[PDB]
Amino acid sequence: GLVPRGSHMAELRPAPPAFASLFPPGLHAIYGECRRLYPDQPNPLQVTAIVKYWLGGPDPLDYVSMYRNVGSPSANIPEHWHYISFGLSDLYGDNRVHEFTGTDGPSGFGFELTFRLKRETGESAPPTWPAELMQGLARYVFQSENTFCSGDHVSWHSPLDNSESRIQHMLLTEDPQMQPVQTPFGVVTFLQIVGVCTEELHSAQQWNGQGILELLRTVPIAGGPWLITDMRRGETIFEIDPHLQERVDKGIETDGSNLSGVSAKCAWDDLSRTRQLESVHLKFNQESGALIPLCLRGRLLHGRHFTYKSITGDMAITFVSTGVEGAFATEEHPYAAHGPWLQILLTEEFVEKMLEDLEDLKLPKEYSWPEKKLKVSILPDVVFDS
Repeated sequence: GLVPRGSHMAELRPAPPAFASLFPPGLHAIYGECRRLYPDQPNPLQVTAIVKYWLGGPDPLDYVSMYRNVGSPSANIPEHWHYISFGLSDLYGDNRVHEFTGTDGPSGFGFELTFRLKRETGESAPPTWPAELMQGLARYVFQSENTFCSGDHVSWHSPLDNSESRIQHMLLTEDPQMQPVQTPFGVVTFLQIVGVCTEELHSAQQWNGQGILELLRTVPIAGGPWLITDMRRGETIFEIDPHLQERVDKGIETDGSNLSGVSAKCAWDDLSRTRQLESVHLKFNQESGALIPLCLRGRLLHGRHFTYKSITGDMAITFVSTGVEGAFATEEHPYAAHGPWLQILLTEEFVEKMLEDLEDLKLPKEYSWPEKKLKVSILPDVVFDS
């Protein structure tokens, strides 16, 4: 036989910081993860709060580091500014702002904020406005002590850079590069801010945040696997691609809807200390009517409830399934009202039947199921405004 020749490989594929004793261990651990990603930028531009939060200052974030990330146009990831906060987790461990809780569990709130902003031509330095955006979000978190996690939305209702931009709200996702770190003061994760349009915010609310985040990943301009925010983006993902709405629709059906209620134009009528009603008539305008499929397919079909509240007045309709506790409507008396608040119980089988008729979304458009003694009508706006 032949003597072994050895393998020939055809394709070869691609220290503490100075004065380490000066760094508090929580800060040290975040900085270490930053160092791993940016060995070439050991001294990034930073915004720092001179008047400290624990001495009466307004800004909870002690530091925001601002890095340049070359990205990978080879993978459709554009060049961008990468922002990382210091102060939401326990940096110092000495009870000045967070309670010291040991190595187990979250350090402070358990995360820092990050952000990725698409670089414009002629930008030789990271804009500083995102630091103040981050301060505002952190203020929100410090006031309520409500913790954010991956998939949450933030209704912000203002252009993020105070321009005229359409990016007006935020979702939160895991940073695509930054790994969680264990510190003497607890575990720290990295939550990335993703800018969105109102319509995209509305969709996360109707379906779930993880679902919209995953759609944003498939649209580079929105966009991209690393979820970079472009403040100049003029179109929604649904304007760029009409086929995405269908994924949202299917998602709501499969996962369920995170929307439990809406304020809208609507009314209910009786057709004959809660009262039980033999017959009932439900009235919606076009917009509130368009949510009925979401109500039925994304809520009742998942054992949940959904409330329509009247924009003007005390009137309300809550749909309930056989799964909920504490309802005053039951299978035997499925229409019941406490004052102007109607509850309506529908079984799985009957909502399936209603859905056969209920598409979409010439008024008045009236639906009827005489055996159930139920009518639903879509009416012109004038009915509800007067």
